[PDB]
Amino acid sequence: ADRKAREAVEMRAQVERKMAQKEKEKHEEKLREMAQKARERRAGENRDISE
Amino acid sequence: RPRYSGPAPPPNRFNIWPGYRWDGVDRSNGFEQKRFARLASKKAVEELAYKWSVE
Amino acid sequence: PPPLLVYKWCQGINNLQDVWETSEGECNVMLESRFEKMYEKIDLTLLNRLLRLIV
Amino acid sequence: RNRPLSDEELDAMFPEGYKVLPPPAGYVPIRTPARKLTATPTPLTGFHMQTEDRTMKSVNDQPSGNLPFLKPDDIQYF
Amino acid sequence: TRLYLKAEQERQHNYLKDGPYITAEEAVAVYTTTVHWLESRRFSPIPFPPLSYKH
Amino acid sequence: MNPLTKVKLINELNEREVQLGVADKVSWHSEYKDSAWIFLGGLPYELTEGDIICVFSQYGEIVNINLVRDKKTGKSKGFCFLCYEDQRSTILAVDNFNGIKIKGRTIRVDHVSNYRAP
Amino acid sequence: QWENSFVSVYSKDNPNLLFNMCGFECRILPKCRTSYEEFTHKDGVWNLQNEVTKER
Amino acid sequence: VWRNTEDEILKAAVMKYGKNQWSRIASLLHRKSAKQCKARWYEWLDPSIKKTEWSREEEEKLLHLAKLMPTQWRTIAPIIGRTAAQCLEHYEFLLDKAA
Amino acid sequence: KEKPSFELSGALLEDTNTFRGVVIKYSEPPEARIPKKRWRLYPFKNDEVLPVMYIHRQSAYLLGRHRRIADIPIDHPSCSKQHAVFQYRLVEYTRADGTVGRRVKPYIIDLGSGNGTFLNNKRIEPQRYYELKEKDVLKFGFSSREYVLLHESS
Amino acid sequence: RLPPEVNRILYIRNLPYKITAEEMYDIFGKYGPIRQIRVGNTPETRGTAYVVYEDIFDAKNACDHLSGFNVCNRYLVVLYYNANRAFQKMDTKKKEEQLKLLKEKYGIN
Repeated sequence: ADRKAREAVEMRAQVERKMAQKEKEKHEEKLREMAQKARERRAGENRDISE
Repeated sequence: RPRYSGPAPPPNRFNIWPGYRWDGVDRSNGFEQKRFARLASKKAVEELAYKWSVE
Repeated sequence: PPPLLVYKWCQGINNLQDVWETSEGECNVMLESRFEKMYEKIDLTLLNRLLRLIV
Repeated sequence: RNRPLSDEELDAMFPEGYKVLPPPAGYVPIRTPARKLTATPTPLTGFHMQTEDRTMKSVNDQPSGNLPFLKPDDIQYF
Repeated sequence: TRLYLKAEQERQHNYLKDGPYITAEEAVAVYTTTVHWLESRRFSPIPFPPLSYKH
Repeated sequence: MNPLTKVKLINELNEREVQLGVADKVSWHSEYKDSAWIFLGGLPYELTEGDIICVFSQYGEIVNINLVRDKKTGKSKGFCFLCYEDQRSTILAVDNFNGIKIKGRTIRVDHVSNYRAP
Repeated sequence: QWENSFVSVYSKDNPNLLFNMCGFECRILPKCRTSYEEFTHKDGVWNLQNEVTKER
Repeated sequence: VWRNTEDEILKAAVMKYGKNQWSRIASLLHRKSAKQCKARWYEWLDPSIKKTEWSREEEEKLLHLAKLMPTQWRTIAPIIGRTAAQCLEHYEFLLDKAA
Repeated sequence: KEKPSFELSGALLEDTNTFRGVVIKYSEPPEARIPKKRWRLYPFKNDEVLPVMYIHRQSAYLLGRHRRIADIPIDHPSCSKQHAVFQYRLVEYTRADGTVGRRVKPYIIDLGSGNGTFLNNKRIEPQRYYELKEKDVLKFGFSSREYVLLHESS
Repeated sequence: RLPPEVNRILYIRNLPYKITAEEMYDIFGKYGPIRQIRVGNTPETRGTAYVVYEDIFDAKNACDHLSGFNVCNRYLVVLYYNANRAFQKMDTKKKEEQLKLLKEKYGIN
């Protein structure tokens, strides 16, 4: 039972790592799209100041 | 009477206000806080040793 | 402390949903017991595996 | 005292029986980036069973015999 | 006490002569179910206490 | 003996007083209920009265200050006298500032009995 | 074992819901059911004030 | 630890006094405690401690058991007739020559 | 000769705000703080994007041309040595229910830098704090590089 | 703010035999610039390492942080070095000539 459990836990660990990595990657490319979109919209007072 | 207004004057025995133009940073040998801490701890051990006296 | 635990438990029972309603024929049941022998029956080797899961 | 040193300075610091290494010329170039922009970097578990091994049991921290306990700071001497 | 210790010596030797009473199916069920829970709690297993330990 | 030993002296004196736990009315300070002037020594040759007063105001207001510089070249001789408003403030200053390191130079602070007005 | 457990039931036929925790033996009595008067008493009596509504 | 002199005094004291009054016995030697005397006697001294090397069959049994009942040496050691110390170190030795 | 003044002298100032032999002009005010929301700086140079910097980790960040003491050396010779200070400040606000709250807020401040800091391409007042909001753009002096500020959900 | 025994010289025990200097330069690399690294060779020194940072500050950071690191199923021993003795002369010749270079170089005296 220990052998079987060790291996099942590994397999689940790998599937989880992979899914989380993929999601992180899509989030990163999305945030890059947002970054360059916003920088360009700027290329084309809801503000806070002090003394 | 321009009086100190900045953040926080550390305590003293006499609790006197720092001067008009106190440059406003603590430069002190710390002997103040040493004496304060020892002052409290003396009372602490007084109590602790009494509790033994009655035992 | 245990008595605060008792208070916590009471008012926990109280804040349930509709706990005191008995209209539609509900019934609450509080049961409480011991495990009647846990120490004397812990089995050494199997306990060893269950600890290897932790430390 | 913070002044950097020479290689002769180092060979006067260190005892014998130690081989000098730059591992790569790329790691030595990573070493060039080491001080470079260290603060800026990309940020930095779960459950996982263990596997039996002996290296921890193997490591020893006290001399063997009728030997007195050897403190943690007398190490670089003894 | 003497009566108790006699009962015990008995009950240990009986366990040895009559094998673990928790058969094997029950052992495997318990074990596996614990593992399911822990892993579903992402519980990092505690590690043997390093020597130059902070605390 | 060179003056840093004379800082060691006053600090040892204070700690010994606390060590015997002696009461304040018989504390060695008590012999100067009659002076608001305190001597500063070992000041770096750069500090001017602005900085001195700024820093030492930390325990009160200053009535007067006299920083002995050499008149012919005007330059600071590195020691001064300070008249606080109220003796208690000088007691605090003698306790706390005796031994502080300003620009590397460990300054020594003390009471003054018979301050001479120059 | 049934000899040491102790099972108490709250139903239309039982107003009092009993139980027995760490050292105390307690009886819970709702104001909805046959608590005709809400009352004061020796401080042997706690009031389980409902949380969301703050009522007795 | 124990020195051969204390050891011999132990042998004689036991054979005289019987296994049951360890207080008198430990009173005899200085820097020795009754608990220690009892432990040492049952562990090493008593004649029933069989002092030889392990047969192949004995090591088969040992290994097999320590696989069957992890880390329970005071449970095993009666089953192969040696002390917990013998079983323990000797299993360590087999394990090290294997790896 | 010189008459005794009552004016100041950098002595205390120098020792207290000195580092590495390069005295810094700015001090962290008491509301220095570190944020929960993890802020990221997206650098660009004429539409070429540069790797992001993760600046949620310190309360103060020095930007300038002096690589020694600056957090961020912005290598445009039109950048003065000690130029600008990014700073997290715990600034109070009102929660919509009226109860008073404070959030760690990112504020940039210039030390009278030579050629001007550009906030969304406006030159800002020196020795004064300016809040930075999501997506906002920055440019220092006349550098060919520009930056956009974001955080994790931004 | 430094306890004055801290140094850019660190001494490391419990080293896996035949680790890559690459691996190791990385390990100590997250902490600061490495002025140099040496590993023991003889069986006595084989497995111990003297690692020299170029800065006292990265030095203290590392020694305080990676202390007790788990590498290859073992915890790593770190220590500050007591460079309290010497093993060679200081080479008067080279010292003298480089200093002559300095003196004529900046026309000091």
